[PDB]
Amino acid sequence: VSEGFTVKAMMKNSVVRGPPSAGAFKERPTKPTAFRKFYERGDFPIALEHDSKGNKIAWKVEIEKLDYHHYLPLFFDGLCEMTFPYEFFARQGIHDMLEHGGNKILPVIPQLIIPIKNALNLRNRQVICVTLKVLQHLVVSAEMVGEALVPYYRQILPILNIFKNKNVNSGDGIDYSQQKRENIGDLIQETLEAFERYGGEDAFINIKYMVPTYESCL
Amino acid sequence: QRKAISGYAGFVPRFAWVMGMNYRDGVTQAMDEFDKSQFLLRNPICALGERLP
Amino acid sequence: MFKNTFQSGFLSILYSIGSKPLQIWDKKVRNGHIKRITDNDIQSLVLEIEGTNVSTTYITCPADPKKTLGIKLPFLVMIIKNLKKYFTFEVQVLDDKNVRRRFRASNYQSTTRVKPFICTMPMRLDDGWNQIQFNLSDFTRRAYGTNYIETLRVQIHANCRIRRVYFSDRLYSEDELPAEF
Amino acid sequence: EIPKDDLDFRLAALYNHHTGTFKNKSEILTHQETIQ
Amino acid sequence: MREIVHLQAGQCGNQIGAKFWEVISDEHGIDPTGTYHGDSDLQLERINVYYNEATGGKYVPRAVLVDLEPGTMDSVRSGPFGQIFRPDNFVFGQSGAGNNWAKGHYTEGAELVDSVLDVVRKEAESCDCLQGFQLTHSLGGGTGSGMGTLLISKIREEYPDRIMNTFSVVPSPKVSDTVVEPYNATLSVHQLVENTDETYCIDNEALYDICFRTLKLTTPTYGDLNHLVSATMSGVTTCLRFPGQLNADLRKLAVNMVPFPRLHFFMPGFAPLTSRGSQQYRALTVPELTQQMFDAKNMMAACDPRHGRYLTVAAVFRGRMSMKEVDEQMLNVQNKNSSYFVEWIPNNVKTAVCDIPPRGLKMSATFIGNSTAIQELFKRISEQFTAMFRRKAFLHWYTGEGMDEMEFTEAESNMNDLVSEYQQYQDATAEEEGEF
Amino acid sequence: MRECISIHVGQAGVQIGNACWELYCLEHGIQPDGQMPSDKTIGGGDDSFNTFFSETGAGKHVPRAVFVDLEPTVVDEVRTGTYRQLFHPEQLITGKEDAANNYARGHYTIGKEIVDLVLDRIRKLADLCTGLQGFLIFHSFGGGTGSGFASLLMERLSVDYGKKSKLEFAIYPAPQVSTAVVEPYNSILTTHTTLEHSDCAFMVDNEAIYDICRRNLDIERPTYTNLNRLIGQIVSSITASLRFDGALNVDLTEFQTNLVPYPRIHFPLATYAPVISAEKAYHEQLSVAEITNACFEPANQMVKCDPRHGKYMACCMLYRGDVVPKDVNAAIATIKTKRTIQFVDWCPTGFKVGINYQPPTVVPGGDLAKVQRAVCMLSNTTAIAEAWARLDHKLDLMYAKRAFVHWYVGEGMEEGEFSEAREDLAALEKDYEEVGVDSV
Ligand SMILES: Nc1nc2c(ncn2[C@@H]2O[C@H](COP(=O)(O)OP(=O)(O)OP(=O)(O)O)[C@@H](O)[C@H]2O)c(=O)[nH]1
Ligand SMILES: Nc1nc2c(ncn2[C@@H]2O[C@H](COP(=O)(O)OP(=O)(O)O)[C@@H](O)[C@H]2O)c(=O)[nH]1
Ligand SMILES: [Mg+2]
Repeated sequence: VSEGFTVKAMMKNSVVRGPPSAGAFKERPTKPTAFRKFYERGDFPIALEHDSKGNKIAWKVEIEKLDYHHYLPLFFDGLCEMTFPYEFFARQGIHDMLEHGGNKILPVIPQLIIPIKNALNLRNRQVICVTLKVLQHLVVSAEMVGEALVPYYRQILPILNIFKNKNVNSGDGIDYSQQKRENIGDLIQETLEAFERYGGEDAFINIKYMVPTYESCL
Repeated sequence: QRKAISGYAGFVPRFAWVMGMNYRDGVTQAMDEFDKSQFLLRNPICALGERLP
Repeated sequence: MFKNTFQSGFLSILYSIGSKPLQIWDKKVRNGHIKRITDNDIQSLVLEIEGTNVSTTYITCPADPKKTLGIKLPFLVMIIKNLKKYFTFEVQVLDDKNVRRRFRASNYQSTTRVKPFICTMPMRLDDGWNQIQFNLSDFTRRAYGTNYIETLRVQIHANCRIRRVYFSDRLYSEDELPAEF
Repeated sequence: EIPKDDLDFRLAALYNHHTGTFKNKSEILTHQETIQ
Repeated sequence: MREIVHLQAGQCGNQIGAKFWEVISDEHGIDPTGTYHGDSDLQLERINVYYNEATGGKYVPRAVLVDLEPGTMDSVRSGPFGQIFRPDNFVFGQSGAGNNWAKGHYTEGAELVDSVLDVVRKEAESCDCLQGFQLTHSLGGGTGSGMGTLLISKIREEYPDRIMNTFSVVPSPKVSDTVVEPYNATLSVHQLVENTDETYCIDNEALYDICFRTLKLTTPTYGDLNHLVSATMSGVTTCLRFPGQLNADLRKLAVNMVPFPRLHFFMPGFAPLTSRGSQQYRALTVPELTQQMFDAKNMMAACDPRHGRYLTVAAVFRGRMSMKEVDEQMLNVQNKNSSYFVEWIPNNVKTAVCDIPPRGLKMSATFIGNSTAIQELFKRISEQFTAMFRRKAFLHWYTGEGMDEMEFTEAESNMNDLVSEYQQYQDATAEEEGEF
Repeated sequence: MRECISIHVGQAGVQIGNACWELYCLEHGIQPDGQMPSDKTIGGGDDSFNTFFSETGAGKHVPRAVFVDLEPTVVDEVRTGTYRQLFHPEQLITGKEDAANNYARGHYTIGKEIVDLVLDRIRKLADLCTGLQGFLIFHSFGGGTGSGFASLLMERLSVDYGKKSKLEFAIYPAPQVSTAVVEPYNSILTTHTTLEHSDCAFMVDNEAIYDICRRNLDIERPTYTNLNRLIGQIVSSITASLRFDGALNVDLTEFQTNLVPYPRIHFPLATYAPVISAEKAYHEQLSVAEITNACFEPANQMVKCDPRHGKYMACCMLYRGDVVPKDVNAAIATIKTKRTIQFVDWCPTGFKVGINYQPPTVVPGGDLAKVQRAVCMLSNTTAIAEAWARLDHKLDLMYAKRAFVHWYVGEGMEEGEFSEAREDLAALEKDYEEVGVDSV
C-alpha cells in the first residue's frame, strides 16, 4: 500500500489509498433542543386530540393573539426532533401559526434563520423534507416576506445545493411514491422556485451565488 | 530600455521630464540623465553644492 | 423500420400511457434522470427527462444505433410541457437527393443558420401546455432546395415533459382531431 | 507478412497515438507476435 | 503598466511586509538608499509595477503602512530597508488595539480608516491602469484583524473590478500566542470570505516544522519565517516583473484556481528549500523539484493535503528550464496519485515558467494549492471558539465595547457554511448517483 | 501579384511568429535590420519577397505582419530583440490588461476597445497589396486572448472582406496534457467561431511535437522554441509554391477546393517527413520512396490521433527540393495498394501532389539538418473525430456542476452560449460519422 505524495507512490504497482472521505452526505449526531425542554415543562398551550380524520392539534388559546417573537422561533427549533410525539407538535404548530395569523411573521423573520439552518444542517432526509415543506408554506403564507428573506439566502441555500441530484432513475416505471413527497431533489427545486417567485428582482443573483446549477424563469 | 523602438511599454527611467521631442531622442536624453545621476552619485568628483543643477 | 405499416392520417410513436413507453426508444442518462410522473395540470401521466447538461441525457427514436425508421407522414406534433428551461429536439430527414439531413431547434438559439447537414433554427414556447406543430416538407422546401420523402429519427433532449409524440399528414385544427390526441 | 517498412510500423504495432503518452523509440513498434 | 498598491497592517503584517520589501528590492537591485545599482539587465524593466520614481533618481515603494500603535512604525523605519518608504503613507493611531477586534473595527478603527483611505486613494490614482491591491496581516491580533479586513471591505466598495490579495497568518493549532485569538479569527474569516479574491493561509506551526525538518535550522528567529513567507508571496508576481516562456499574472491564477466564488483560500510553498550542508550535495532538476513541491512536509499551512482532495494546483516556476519536463512531471503526479485529485475536473495543474531565477538559486518553483484539506483548519477554529463562547469567556472586553451576542454566533454560522461546501466538493464525484 | 497578411494573436501566436519570421528572413537575403547586404548577395528576384514583405524606396523590407496581444510581456522582447528594426512599430500592438484565460474577457470586455486599431492596421496593410488571397492567422485554442480576440477578429474580417480565405493555424490542446484548467471551455467557444468563419483550420498539438522531438529528433527535454521552429517549417512549406517556381505549383485557393469536401470538414492534420538531426541526416539517402512513407506513419502525426480508426478523404502532399514527378508517382502508387491505409469510397482519386524546386532552409542555432528533399503532408481524415469526443467529455465533466462558469458570466456572455457551442460540436461529430459511412 501507499500513503500519498511520497516515493511510496513512485513505485511500479504502488497502490495509493485514498482520502479519509470527509463528512459530507452523512447524518450528523443530534442534540437535545429547546422545544422538548420547554414542552416537558408544560408552558405550551397545546393539547393533542385524535380525530377520526387524522391527528389534529387542539389550541386552548386564541391563536390570533400570541407572542410570535417568543413562540415561532421556539417551534422552529423543534424541527430537529425525530421522536414521534414531538415532530408532529413542531410541524403542525409551525403550519397552524403560519397559516392562522398574518402581518406578524415579518418582525420574527430575522430571528428564525438559525433554527432553520439547524433543522437543515442535520443530514437526515425526513427532517429536510419537512423543513423544505414548511419553508415553501412560509414564503407564501404572508405578504412582504419573500424579499425580506433574500439577505438570508446565504444561510439557507448552502445545504440546498447538496441534494439537488436526488431523483428516481426508473426510466419507464412510474415512481409510485409521489403523494408522499419524500424525494428531495424536486422539493429543493420547488423551494428555489418559490424563492424566485416571491423575493423580487434581487433573488436570482443570490440564488446563483448560492446554488450555481440554477435555471431561472420569468 | 536603450534599444527600444517607438511605442514601448517598459519603464524608461527619468522619462517624465523630457519635454518636446519624439520617443527616440526622449529615450536618449532620459538614459543620459540616468547615467549622469548614477555616475555622479557613486564616484565622488563634484564638490559640495556642485552635483545638482 | 415502419415500412410495412399502413401510415394513415396519424402515427403515434410515443405515449406516456402503457406498459413500456420507451420500448423502441434508447435511453442515455448522465447527470440526469428519467421517470414517469402524474401531472397536476393535465391529471395524467407524463414522461420526465431532465439534467444539468441538456445534451448528455436524451432519447432516440430507434433503439439500434444503425437502424433507421421510415415515416411517410410529413408533419410532427409534440405535446411538451414548458418548464422555462433548456430543451432541444432534432430530426433527421431523407430527400430526393438521397442524403440524410438534420434539423435541430434549441431554446437557447436566436439565429437561423443554414448548413449542408444541420439547420439550427430557434424555437419559442408558451407558458404551460402546447403542441409544437412542425412541417418537415415545407422546412425542406424553403430552407433547402429538395423535397421530403422519409424521416429517419427524432431525438428529444432534457428539461421537458413528453406526452404523445406523433406524426400526421394534415394539420387537424381542433375538431376533426380525435379526443385521444 | 511485411513487404515494406511502412507495414511493420503500421499494421502490427499496438501503439495508440491518441492514448499512449511519452513513449520511447521501442514502445511504438511492439507487435502482437512478441506477446504471444 | 499593471501596478499593485501594497498595504501592511499590524505588528505581524509590518514585519512580513518589511521582509517582503527587502526581498524584492534585492530582486531588482535597489540599494537601501532607494537607488538602483544592480547587475542584471531586466531589473529596471517592470519596476513601475511596485515602485514610483522620485525626482533626483530614487525608487519609493508603493506601500501604505497602517497601525494603531505608534511604537511599531519606527521599528520598521529603523530596519535595514525602512528608509525607502515615503513618510506620508505612514498612518498610525495613538491608542493601541489591545488585541480587540472591537477596537480594530468599530471604535478605534473608524477614526483612522479615513486617513488611510485618502492615502490609498492618492497612491492608487497616480497609476495609468491598476490591477489590484496587496494586504499582509494575521488573523490573530487586534489591529492585524479588525482594521485590515475593514480596510479590505472599504476598498472593495470603491474598486469592485480590481483584484485583492490577502496574505493572512491564521492562528496555529497547538502553538498558542495570545489568549483571545479564536474570537479574532472567527470574527475575521467570515468577512475575509466575501471581500477578497485571493487569500493565502500560512500557519506559524507549519513554518516552524519546515524550519526544523527541512531547513535543519538550529535557532530559527522570526526573520526566517518572514523570509519563507516573502519567498512565496513574491513568486506569484514574478510573471508581472519578468518575461517568461509561459506567463500567468494574478487574475490568470484567480480564474484558474477558483472554481466557485468562495473557495479562494490557498496553501503556499517553496520548492528548492534545502539545508545548510545538503545544499551543496544536491542535484536540482524538475523531477527533483516536484517531490519537495508536493509533499506534506513543505506545506506552509498546518493542513495535511493527504486528508482531502486537491481542487486546483498552481506551480509557477523560475529558471531557464524545459517545458516537456515540467509537463510530464505534473502528468505523472496527477496520473498515479489519482485518488487525491478532483475527478470532475480533468486537469488540476496550472504551469507557469519565468526566465529570471532567484539569486543564488539556479532553478526554483512556488506552489499554490487549493485543497479540501483546509476544511480542518476552519473546524479547528470553530472548536477552539465554541468552548470560550459557550460559557461567555472574554465577551466583556467586546460587548462592553459594544456588540450584540448575535454578532458572534453569525461568524460561526458563516464558518460552518464555509466548511460544508468544502466537504461537499470533496465528496462530489463525476456522476451524481454514487454518494447515496 | 501574390501576398499574404499574417496576424499573430496571443502569446503562443507571437512566439510562433518570431521563429516564423526569422525563418522567412533566412529564406531570403534579408538581414534582421531589414536590408539586403551589398557585400554579397543571394540568387533572388523581386517575385520572392512579394508574398511576405513590402519594399520601400531606400531598400528596407517590412513584413506583412501584425503582432497584437493584450499583454506587453511578449511584445517588448520583439521591440528590444534582434528583430526589432524589421517591423514597422505600429504593427506591434500592445494592450494594457490581461485576458485572464477568459473567452468572455477577450471577446467582450477588453478586446472591444482594441479591435478598431488592429482592424485599421489590417486595412492599411491590405491596400498596399495588389492581389488578394492572404490572411494567415496564428493562435492557440487554450488561452484567453488567442481564443477570444481571434474569434472577434475573424468575425469582423468576414464581414469586412467578404470572401478571401481566413487561414487559421491552431495549437489544439493535447489529450493528456494541458497547462491550464479552463482550456476545454475556451477551446469549445473558439471552435464555435472557427467552425463557421475559418475556411480551413490547421490543427497541431504540443504533445505530439514533444514526442517527435523525443524520438525522431534525439533531443531530451525540449522547450517551446523547438516546437515553434517545426511549426514554422510547416507554414513555410505551404507558401513555398507562392515564392519559388516548381513543377506543380499550388495556389492557396487551389488546394482549398482539393482538401475540403464539405463546408464544415476543414480541419486537416499535418506531417513533416525528414525531421532528423544533424548526426543522422548524412548517413542515409532520404529518397522520395521513404520520406513518402514517413508521412503516413502513425507516430509522426502532430495531432494525437491514429489514422487507423478513420478513413482518409484527401491528402495534399507538397514536396520540395530534388524531386521528380515520376518519383512521387511511384510513391503514391505504392501507398494506394496497402490495405491498412483506408480511403473513402467516394474519393477514388484521393491525392493531390505538388512539387517545388527550393529545398527547406536551416536556422543557425536550430535542431534540424539540411536535407535535399522534404515532404509536408496535409491529411483530411475521419481520425480527427476522436479528438473532439474527448473535448466533449472534458467539457461535460466540468459544465455539469457549472464550475468556472461565473467567471465567464461576469463578462458579458450569457449562460447558454456554452450549450450553443456544445450542440455545434455534437453536430460536427455526427457529421463526421455520417460522412464516413460506406455506400451500399
Ligand atoms: N505548441 C505551443 N504551444 C504554446 C506555445 N506557447 C504557448 N502555448 C500554448 O498556450 C496555451 C496557454 O494559453 P495561451 O495561448 O498561451 O494564453 P494567452 O492567449 O496568451 O491568454 P492568457 O492566459 O490570458 O495570457 C498552452 O496550452 C500552450 O499549449 C508554444 O510556443 N508552442
Ligand atoms: N511570521 C511572523 N509572525 C509573527 C511575527 N510577530 C508576531 N507574529 C504572529 O502574529 C500574531 C499576533 O498578531 P498581532 O501582531 O498582535 O496582530 P495585530 O494586533 O493586528 O498587530 C502572533 O500569533 C504571532 O504568532 C513575525 O515577526 N513573523
Ligand atoms: Mg498571454
